[PDB]
Amino acid sequence: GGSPRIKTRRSKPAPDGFEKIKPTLTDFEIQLRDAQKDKSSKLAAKSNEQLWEIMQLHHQRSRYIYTLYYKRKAISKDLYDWLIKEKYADKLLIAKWRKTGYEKLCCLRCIQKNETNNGSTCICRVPRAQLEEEARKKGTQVSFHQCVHCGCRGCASTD
Ligand SMILES: [Zn+2]
Ligand SMILES: [Zn+2]
Ligand SMILES: [Zn+2]
Repeated sequence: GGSPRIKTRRSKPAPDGFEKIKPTLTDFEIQLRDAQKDKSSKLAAKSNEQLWEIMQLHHQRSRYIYTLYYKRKAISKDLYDWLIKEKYADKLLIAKWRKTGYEKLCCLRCIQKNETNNGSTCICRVPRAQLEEEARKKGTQVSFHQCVHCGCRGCASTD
């Protein structure tokens, strides 16, 4: 080779407990590397689907840490918190699922709306009955299925 190849950012060290889940997290880099490599090499057909597999991998990460910290109980809040702060799982996403009314949720920035200045939500969060009303209100038609943000087929819990 000739030059080294390592560039990561860390703040606090992880407790020995991290060794129990050290190789499983490394496997995600090989899967993310396939979609991450397509963005720089070979990028003509099938592109949005490649990124959906990357943001979708985040769900398996929270389920892996959630399955061992909330069910297996084989880890301590310090390691579980060190992972949430060093890019491992997502507390805001696991919190939205624990809340009430979040049965059809796919991501964190793909199902949120505001009522103060502007609205930043995704169409997949809105069911078809709500989307159909918009067409009748503007004298037009409508027909959504999946959103471009991730690989979701329209998720709506209200309807
Ligand atoms: Zn989504
Ligand atoms: Zn969406
Ligand atoms: Zn969705």
